[PDB]
Amino acid sequence: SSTKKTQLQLEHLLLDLQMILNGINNYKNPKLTRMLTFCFYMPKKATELKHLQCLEEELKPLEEVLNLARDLISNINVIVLELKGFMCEYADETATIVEFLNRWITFCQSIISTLT
Ligand SMILES: *SCCCNC(=O)[C@H](C)NC(=O)CNC(=O)[C@H](NC(=N)N)C1CCCCC1
Repeated sequence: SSTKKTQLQLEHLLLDLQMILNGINNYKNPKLTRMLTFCFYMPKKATELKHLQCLEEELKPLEEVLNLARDLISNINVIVLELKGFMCEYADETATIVEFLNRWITFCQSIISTLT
């Protein structure tokens, strides 16, 4: 019931990020070009729960980029705090919101695989 809960917490996180990615790729979004000009930071390594601190630190720019077009941001925040309860090392190369979301979706799938 503890491992399952953790798994469910990650599943919601995964889905939340996907919903953001979907709303950005919707042809109804009139600000995709502007959104892509935003710069996001990515962790050098992303293989451990504690690395979610790196995601948490970016929720602000995340909210701002989406606001260009939240109930989801807050949901992510809650999950993240539940998973990691660490000093992040970020890569030099910044990423677009699309790359940023992909990377974390991939991180979620990885961790979910591990604890199943
Ligand atoms: S590389 C910045 C390109 C110029 N555009 C912006 O600054 C726009 C308005 N906002 C963003 O790109 C959002 N990203 C951030 O706020 C960045 N911080 C984090 N990702 N944590 C900072 C942008 C400004 C330079 C330092 C990073």
